Amino acid sequence: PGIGPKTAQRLAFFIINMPLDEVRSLSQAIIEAKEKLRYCKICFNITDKEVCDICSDENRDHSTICVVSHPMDVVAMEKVKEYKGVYHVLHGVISPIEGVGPEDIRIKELLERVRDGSVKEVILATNPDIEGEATAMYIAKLLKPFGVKVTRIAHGIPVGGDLEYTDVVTLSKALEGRREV
Amino acid sequence: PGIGPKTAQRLAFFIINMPLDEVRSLSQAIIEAKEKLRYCKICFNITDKEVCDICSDENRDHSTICVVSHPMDVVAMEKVKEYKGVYHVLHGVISPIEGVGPEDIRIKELLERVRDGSVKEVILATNPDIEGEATAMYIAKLLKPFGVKVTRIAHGIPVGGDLEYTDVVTLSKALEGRREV
Ligand SMILES: [Zn+2]
Ligand SMILES: [Zn+2]
Repeated sequence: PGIGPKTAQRLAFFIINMPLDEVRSLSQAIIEAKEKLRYCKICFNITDKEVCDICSDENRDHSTICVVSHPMDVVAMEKVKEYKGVYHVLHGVISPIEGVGPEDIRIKELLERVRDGSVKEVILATNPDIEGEATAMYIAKLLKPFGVKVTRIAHGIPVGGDLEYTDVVTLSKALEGRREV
Repeated sequence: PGIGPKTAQRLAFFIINMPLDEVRSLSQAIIEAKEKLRYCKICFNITDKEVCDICSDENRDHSTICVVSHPMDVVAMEKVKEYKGVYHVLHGVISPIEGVGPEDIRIKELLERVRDGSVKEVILATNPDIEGEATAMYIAKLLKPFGVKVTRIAHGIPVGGDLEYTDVVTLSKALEGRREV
């Protein structure tokens, strides 16, 4: 079980409630996963190829990057179809409380992506909670010295909800409502 | 497959970052988990032995039973670090809406802990909503006859929320202030 402590506990709870046939399916799924899935060379989203079909799609706006904590959040933003840009998946947020610093989440590679002056906007779409907002805060500040417009998906997402389980209606609105700095 | 939206995500993360050899080990583990996993003979919490690791610790105050609806709920009362007693997991609540009665949750078991055996207090930690309250009431009505001091978690997730989703400080406080009867 090469798996983290709090996650093992969750699988245990899940597994005990699930029928035999699904347990088998999970165990097959896990193997399939291990060999089909990859991190994208470019956005670090979960995909099945070296480059995700969003990044490999030269019909998209590569000059606008949407930064999300997780792959699911790519999924949520892709239910608008109003967004034509590309993404960056952080794979976490900055959380002192869990010993996850900026060096442990994909911040350096976002930075490397702004080197070639090719990036025009970076939209920050982490959660409206404290770790979400603070991660946003840091990134804004890290990219300031460079030539890049940085915006923050507006309020429209409630107290502490998830960018990821938010309905296409309110997301669209918050993406349109982007504040600068 | 069988797995919650967030959990699936961290799982996939681990899979992608361990060696194939270990992923194969892991698949076998999942099925093995399903063979081993079980409800505690005493509290009905999720465990791999006949008796859970808390019911089996003799340090713990087996006289005070904290009554909870779900395993994750124990998990949350375990971030207390004041609480020293044992639990009972009901596995849900009396719920007129979903048609679940007293017979369908571990209430009887809770009584043949207080009847057969030596108990000095029951802390009712079901949720604060109608369902949680009715459950609590129903139990307190059934534990009247025996001596036991029966108290109730007071001042919980203002909502609307669940116990399993609350602050350590908040719980610590709600616990410190349990009132009878
Ligand atoms: Zn990509
Ligand atoms: Zn037990």
